Amino acid sequence: SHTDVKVPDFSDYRRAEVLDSTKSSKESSEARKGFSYLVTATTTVGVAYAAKNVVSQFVSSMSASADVLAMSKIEIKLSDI
Amino acid sequence: LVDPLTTVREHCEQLEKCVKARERLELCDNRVSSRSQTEEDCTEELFDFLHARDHCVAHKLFKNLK
Amino acid sequence: SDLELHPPSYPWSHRGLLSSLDHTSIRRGFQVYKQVCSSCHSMDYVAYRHLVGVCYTEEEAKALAEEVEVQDGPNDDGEMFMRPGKLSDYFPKPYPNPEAARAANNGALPPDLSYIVRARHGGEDYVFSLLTGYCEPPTGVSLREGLYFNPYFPGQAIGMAPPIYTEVLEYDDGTPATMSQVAKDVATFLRWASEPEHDHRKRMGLKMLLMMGLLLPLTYAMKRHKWSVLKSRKLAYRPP
Amino acid sequence: LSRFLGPRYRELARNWIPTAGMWGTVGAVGLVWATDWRLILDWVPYINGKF
Amino acid sequence: MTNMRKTHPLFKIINHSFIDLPAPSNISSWWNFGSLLGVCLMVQIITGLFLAMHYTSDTMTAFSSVTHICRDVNYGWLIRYMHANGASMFFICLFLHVGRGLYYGSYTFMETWNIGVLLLFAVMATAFMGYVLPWGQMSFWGATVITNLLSAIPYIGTTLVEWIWGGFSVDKATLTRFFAFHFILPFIIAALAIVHLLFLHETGSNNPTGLNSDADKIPFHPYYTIKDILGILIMFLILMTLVLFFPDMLGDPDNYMPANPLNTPPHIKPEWYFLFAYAILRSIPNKLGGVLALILSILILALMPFLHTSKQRSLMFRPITQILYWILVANLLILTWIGGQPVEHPFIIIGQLASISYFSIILILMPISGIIEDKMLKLY
Amino acid sequence: IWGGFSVDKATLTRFFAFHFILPFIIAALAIVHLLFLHETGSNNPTGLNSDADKI
Amino acid sequence: GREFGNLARIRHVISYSLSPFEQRAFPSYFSKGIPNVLRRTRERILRVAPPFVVVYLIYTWGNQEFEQSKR
Amino acid sequence: WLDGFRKWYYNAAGFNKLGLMRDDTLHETEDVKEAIRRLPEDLYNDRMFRIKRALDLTMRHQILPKDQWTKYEEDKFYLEPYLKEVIRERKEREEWAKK
Amino acid sequence: MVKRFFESYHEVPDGTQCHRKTYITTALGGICGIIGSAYSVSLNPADSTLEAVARVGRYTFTAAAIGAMFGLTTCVSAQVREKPDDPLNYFIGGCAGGLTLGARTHSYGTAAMGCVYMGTAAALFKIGKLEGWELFPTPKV
Amino acid sequence: PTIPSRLYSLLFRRTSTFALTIAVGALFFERAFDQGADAIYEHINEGKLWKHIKHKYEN
Ligand code: HEC
Ligand code: HEM
Ligand code: HEM
Repeated sequence: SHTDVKVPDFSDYRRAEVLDSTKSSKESSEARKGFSYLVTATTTVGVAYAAKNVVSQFVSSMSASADVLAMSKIEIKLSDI
Repeated sequence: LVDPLTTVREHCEQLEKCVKARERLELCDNRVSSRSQTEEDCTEELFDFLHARDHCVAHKLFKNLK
Repeated sequence: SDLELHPPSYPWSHRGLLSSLDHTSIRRGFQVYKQVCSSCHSMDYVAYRHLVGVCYTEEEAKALAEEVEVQDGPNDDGEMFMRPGKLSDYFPKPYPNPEAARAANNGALPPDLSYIVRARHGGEDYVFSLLTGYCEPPTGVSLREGLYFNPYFPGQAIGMAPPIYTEVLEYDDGTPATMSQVAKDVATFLRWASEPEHDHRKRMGLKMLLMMGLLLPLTYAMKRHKWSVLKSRKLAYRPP
Repeated sequence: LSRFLGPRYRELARNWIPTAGMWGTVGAVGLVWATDWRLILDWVPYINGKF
Repeated sequence: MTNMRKTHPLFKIINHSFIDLPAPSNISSWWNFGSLLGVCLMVQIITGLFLAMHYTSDTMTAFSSVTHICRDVNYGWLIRYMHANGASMFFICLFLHVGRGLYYGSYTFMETWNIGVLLLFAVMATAFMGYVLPWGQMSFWGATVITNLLSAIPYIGTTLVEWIWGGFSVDKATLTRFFAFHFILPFIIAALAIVHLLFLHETGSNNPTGLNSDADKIPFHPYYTIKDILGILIMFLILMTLVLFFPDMLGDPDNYMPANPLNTPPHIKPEWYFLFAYAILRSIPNKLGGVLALILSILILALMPFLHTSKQRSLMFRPITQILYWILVANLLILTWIGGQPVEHPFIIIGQLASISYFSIILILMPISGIIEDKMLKLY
Repeated sequence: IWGGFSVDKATLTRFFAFHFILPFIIAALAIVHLLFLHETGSNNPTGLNSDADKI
Repeated sequence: GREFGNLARIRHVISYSLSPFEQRAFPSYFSKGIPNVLRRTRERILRVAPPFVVVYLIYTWGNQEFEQSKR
Repeated sequence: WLDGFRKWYYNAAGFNKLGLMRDDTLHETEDVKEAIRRLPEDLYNDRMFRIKRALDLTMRHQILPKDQWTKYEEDKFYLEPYLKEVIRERKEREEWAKK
Repeated sequence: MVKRFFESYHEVPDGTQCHRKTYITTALGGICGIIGSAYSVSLNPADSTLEAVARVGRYTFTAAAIGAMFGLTTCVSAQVREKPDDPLNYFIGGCAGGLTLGARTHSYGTAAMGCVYMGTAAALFKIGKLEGWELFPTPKV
Repeated sequence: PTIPSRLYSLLFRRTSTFALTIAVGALFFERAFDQGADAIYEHINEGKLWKHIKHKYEN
């Protein structure tokens, strides 16, 4: 027929707060979304720390070299004159 | 006037493989002393003796050798 | 004598994957390099600027720079005049030409000491064992005039003296100046002159290793979280 | 290959012999004119002298 | 009111190529290597941007400019060793991409494969032609050996090698020539990769199983961009392990002297992605046969569209064609070791036997292997 | 953008690298210039939607 | 692979899929993963393994035979 | 012995473990795609179900258990009376093109 | 010449020359499989000549694979440890030969028992060659 | 309610607050990772870096 089909058991795949069918959802959906979004935020803060690091390495590479910073600094006034 | 690191001499008087390399090296020394105007020499046996000597004083004597 | 000897894996202070060099031994190696090896060998790509931040203070590096009279140009009347060195100039070449270096060292060129450890296979263990390998030659091996035998140089004929022994320098840091200590000090100093980025390199490697250890299972969990729809996708087939 | 070998394809290849051979001489004469070969340009009497 | 990713035309081609491209769901980690080659080409381009800003191209101070980058330029050592080990990362991703292409039945994407081997020729040319540019003894003598082996052809050989040299040997015009070529070539490699993606997107991607994947399709976003990010993070793990821990391990230590034409290294050796090329060139005793074996060795995997005698597409359901493919990559590893070894009896007979067996696998034994697959599975 | 206290060697090599790389950015921008042109069509001197008379 | 709607003409096939947020991200990662890696390596280690030990035998043969011949 | 070697080759090919018979793992050429147009509808439907289930199984990198593997004696050669007709029609078309 | 061929195993020390070593123990496993399959044919007769030749080929191939995997893993452990006078280098090879035995007879418990028994047999063989008192002694008292 | 449930109910629901917490975590995490990794790098290398010798051998 048309309602012969039932969705099978996902009990070997379901997360630990949504195993029970006697309890309802929207009581641990905040936790089960906030865990994966904490993983999303900490993955994105790893990507953001790498992006704030490597672009700063490249910007300090476009900045002045140690030979030029050693050459341009020597305004030694002395005490001879 | 201080002494150098004599753990090369301590290794080669403590280990059997170093005096085996020493005895085959002096056998080749007597061979090239008996044979005059020869092309063979003691280079490969002194190479193996130096390799065993420096490998042991690198890998098992490290309390002063860096 | 076309065979070359591989140097043994010496247990250095920086041979480990996360251990930097001994900066005190870098200072000792620069001191005994300036004593005995800098009068013949010529390095060029290192300077007195690079010693500060690693082994010396700025006043100590200025006092090391001012003791050498290096050549600049030109004098205002139109000639060449001498000045004391500063931190900006590079190292004093003791031979002004490579052909003058070969004519002073009998036809043997002293190579560029700034890149020896990266330049040679085996690393600084070769540079330690070449200086500590000055043994007597075996019989059946005869050499030239003024030429001494090493087992570590390819070709088995160095163009050198036996340059270091016990009491080369009255050593200012209090360590005894034996030959293995002096050769270890110039080997880690030439490793520093070859790779001055060793401390920052393994520091950035530590940041990278802790960052990938705290980032890669999160990215793997994000791949599994965005792919767990397909991992839990079960099909069916119901024809009528 | 096996479908391309036949009497009709041999007759089509015979029909396409002179224009493809003339295009091959076009490519050869153009390669000679582009590279200026000293063996070949010294045989043409209009460029006989030194160029 | 309207969708921007199907209305705006740059966003339309970005959405069609990147967002909801119909891709098969069953592709493995070996399918990530094409986008890994794209981001590795982009990181080679951006490290070359930040590397050529302090690089002076002339033989008096090319090596002095390289040491000025590695010492006096702030974070210049990271850029130069990241560029060299990212060339190594680029070639190991290219070798795993072409191993996936030889494995998983994707010979038959014919124009994709032909513009791929044109791209592979350009990548190898720009890799050697940028390996000259540090101007060491090994780089100069490798330039002399590789360009001198192109002089084996009569009547065009010495004209070609003074054309590619600008003199009797490698000199200042040769180094500035190779630096201009090393600038211009990866951008035409990137445009060739863009039209390689266009020739892919004509007919979609393929599965590991060699089947028509039109029944089961997932969008590329967000199912494959997070696998792209995971592949990018593991590729950056191995690349940053290569730059920050073992910088000269995959490189040659003999390059780090100043270049001198008056002496020769005791064995002359090109880079690790050119070692099988140098072993195939060293296998043939005739020099013209060696350079013809070079060109035929790079070009002979473009004949693999024409060497598909089997009615099954992939090698997933071909068990002794898998045996011949793994003995092909074993021959490639033996070729890499033989090219790393110098020219001595008996490395030459091992290189000769391994090059003969590699050409017998890529030409003879694998089409008759596909014939005996379809004979053992009763197709005819 | 100077790389130092004045215009110098690093400024000249950096401007060499930028001057080499920027026409390929101009070529890719010309490709997307053609791509944004080819859906909206091309103008005429009369200034009309001229889809009836097209060659 | 032209577009995402006119590709196939399939019929009578039903696909159930759960959420990313209603299920575990690592569902039995060890007890169903290490038998799966063991089954995949059991399927392909007899095809990927003996060419590489031929490579290692040729490598040790070449190194010890070159060091024997260079005496 | 030849049937035992063919069954060992069927086990070593791997698509009996994965859920496909002999005629699903064909290269989709123009002859095979003409036969794809020329199957009946039920055979086409469970063939594309078997290809979709095989793509699901090689996405999950796992196979079915041994009780529901496609046996060599349970293999049917459904595409072969269509593919042989397409091959002989293409052969007579190329012979008429040679004529 | 068979015994002079088979005594090339011992005068070359472990850690070097793995190809000749695995050829000697592959030939030893093939000879022991030939005599074990001859005993299996003369104990249980096959129903066909094709079944008997498949039985002797299968037993010779499995015992040659046991000997080849034993000597290959013994020399691979000798390469990775560089200890030629070590019975653990024969323990790993005997366990790999027993695992090859149990993989060929398709039972993991038999693989574990073959690992334990063939590993202690190879360890007793290498340590009996190390001390030197013979398995087959001359009568001396 | 647990701590990711309160974090989603007050903090992770809005995407701008999500990016705000990502950037605030970057601002704290740069200094925290620099301090922790420099503490690890000078804990495993006592007496070898310049910071353990500049306090006593600078003059
Ligand atoms: C007489 C001047 C002189 C002195 C003093 C000297 N060297 Fe040398 N050195 C040379 C020459 C000349 C060569 C190369 C030719 C040869 O092999 O004889 C050389 C070779 C070397 C090499 C080998 C590089 C290679 O590529 O093989 C190293 C390393 C080296 N010296 C370091 C040192 C160190 C460290 C010292 C200080 C203990 C030192 N040298 C003392 C002149 C000198
Ligand atoms: C080095 C630059 C290269 C880049 C950037 C590149 C890029 C890509 C991309 C993006 C894909 C699609 C995979 C995906 O996104 O999931 C792909 C697939 C493909 N590429 Fe490349 N490719 C490169 C080199 C090559 C070469 C040299 C060849 C020829 C041997 C080649 C042949 C193929 C083939 C046949 C496919 C289709 C099969 C598959 O998806 O794996 N590619 N490439
Ligand atoms: C268009 C982008 C690129 C630019 C501008 C560029 C620029 C440079 C420059 C200036 C150098 C010399 C500095 C040095 O010694 O490392 C160099 C070296 C090199 N490049 Fe590139 N490059 C580019 C892309 C690539 C690519 C795609 C590859 C890989 C095939 C590559 C491989 C190399 C190699 C192997 C070296 C030598 C590294 C060494 O020995 O130091 N480059 N490149």
